[PDB]
Amino acid sequence: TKEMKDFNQTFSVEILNKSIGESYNALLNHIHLSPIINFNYKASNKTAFK
Amino acid sequence: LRKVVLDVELGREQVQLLYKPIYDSIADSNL
Repeated sequence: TKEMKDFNQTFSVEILNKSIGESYNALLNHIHLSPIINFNYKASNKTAFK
Repeated sequence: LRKVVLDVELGREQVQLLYKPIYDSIADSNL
């Protein structure tokens, strides 16, 4: 609401943009690294601790 | 024939700010 932005001293669109940017970067990491992690690796790829 | 309108004085009255001599104004968007 306009009242929340106008009356609340600490709230601002800057913190909302910060949250958007943080979630966006985390989304990019997830999109570009979860295919690597969630893949069902065959025995050809996998290597034991040894 | 020519159409001419009776230029009469109508419309609602103007309203003035009468409170100003009493109150002490405080102007700040930070309130």
